Amino acid sequence: SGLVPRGSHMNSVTVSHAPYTITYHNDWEPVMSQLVEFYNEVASWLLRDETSPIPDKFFIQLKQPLRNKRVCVCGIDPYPKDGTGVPFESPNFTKKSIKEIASSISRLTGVIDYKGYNLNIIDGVIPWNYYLSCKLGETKSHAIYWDKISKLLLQHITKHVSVLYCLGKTDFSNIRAKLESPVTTIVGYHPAARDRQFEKDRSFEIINVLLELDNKAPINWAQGFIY
Amino acid sequence: GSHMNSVTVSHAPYTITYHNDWEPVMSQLVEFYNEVASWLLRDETSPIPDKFFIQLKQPLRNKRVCVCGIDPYPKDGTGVPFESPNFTKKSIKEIASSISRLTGVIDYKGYNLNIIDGVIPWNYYLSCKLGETKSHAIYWDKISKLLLQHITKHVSVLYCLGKTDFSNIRAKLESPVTTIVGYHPAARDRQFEKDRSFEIINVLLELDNKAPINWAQGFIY
Repeated sequence: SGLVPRGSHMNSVTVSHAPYTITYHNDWEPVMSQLVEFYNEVASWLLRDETSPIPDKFFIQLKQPLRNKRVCVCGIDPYPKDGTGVPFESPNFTKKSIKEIASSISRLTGVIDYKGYNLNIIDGVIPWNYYLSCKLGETKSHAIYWDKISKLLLQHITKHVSVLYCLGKTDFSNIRAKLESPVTTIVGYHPAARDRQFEKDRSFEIINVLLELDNKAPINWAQGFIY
Repeated sequence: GSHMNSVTVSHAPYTITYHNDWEPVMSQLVEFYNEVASWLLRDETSPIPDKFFIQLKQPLRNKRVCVCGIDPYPKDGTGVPFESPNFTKKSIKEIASSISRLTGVIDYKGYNLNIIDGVIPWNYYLSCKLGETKSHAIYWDKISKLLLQHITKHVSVLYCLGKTDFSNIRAKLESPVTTIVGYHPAARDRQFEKDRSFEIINVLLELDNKAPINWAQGFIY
């Protein structure tokens, strides 16, 4: 209020294929020249098929600052269909993962009435997709293309966040992301997994415990609720 | 989709590669260019014919501001509007100075409007006879209207540099769009209006609920 936005923290790079221009918050600058090289190597293979999300939305999460992030909530790749470029986001609130996440937070907070939930509007949380695209309707089908980019980006995230929360024990097998320093990590169940309500609920609960051990402020998960 | 297409024309450069966002005007452009090309290629041009249309390789879907000068540099035009690889041309140095004064960037070696997210720099006429500004208005006439009309369907703000340069252009758009006609970058003693004309583009974008331009993305260090 009073200051006119001028995007002073937003940089951009050119790449050889769609989306041709990647814009990104300054906090990502240390990895972008490597990302450009990797993406130019592989973009041809990626763009052959219809993807979730569309190529113009591959990189929009890089607009998010990292210096104000203390939790990363990470799934393996986008929704097989209707990915928006924002991890876990479902505008019409139909995808099973974000509905299950909302139910968990509802049980943890006591919030009963809501119409949606979005991990991307929570102070201190960056929601993340390890792989930034999938072939339309086929989960993890673009693992081989994103491989080195995914390691690069996750490694950069874990230099900023205090807690990394991975969703899907099977999904995150063998990713080999070489982190530079060990970071507090929880590998929990997939949000759409069956019969593990208690452990899904409790996985979110422990994150704030872990943050306080690190002398970091808790997450207010209720900020994600859409009314 | 988002990819490159191609069309053939009867004269040099014989083939025009373009981003698919331009597809709706390409058959009309071919017809128009074949009509005029012979008269056009008689003279040495800026840029060379192989670079007439390379700016059509830009997407429009990710563009919200068009910065538009009337035609290419009298000499050394690259096909990228305003671009000067050795940073010698007056207009881009003046633009760079404005942006330097707006943003506070002190040290830089160059500036390019073509590397800024959301900006498509543009030349109304895509060529001039070598050494003579506006020499090819007659040839580009209908094409220039066709392309600018198409650009303003995508961008939210159109910024034309040169009040006299753009007098009687008559390019008449299908639907009005937010436009600003400022002074030529090399104009004398109008630093405050030149600096301010860039500043208010972000104000206008905010009104349209569009993301601001970071003009500092143009600097080359």
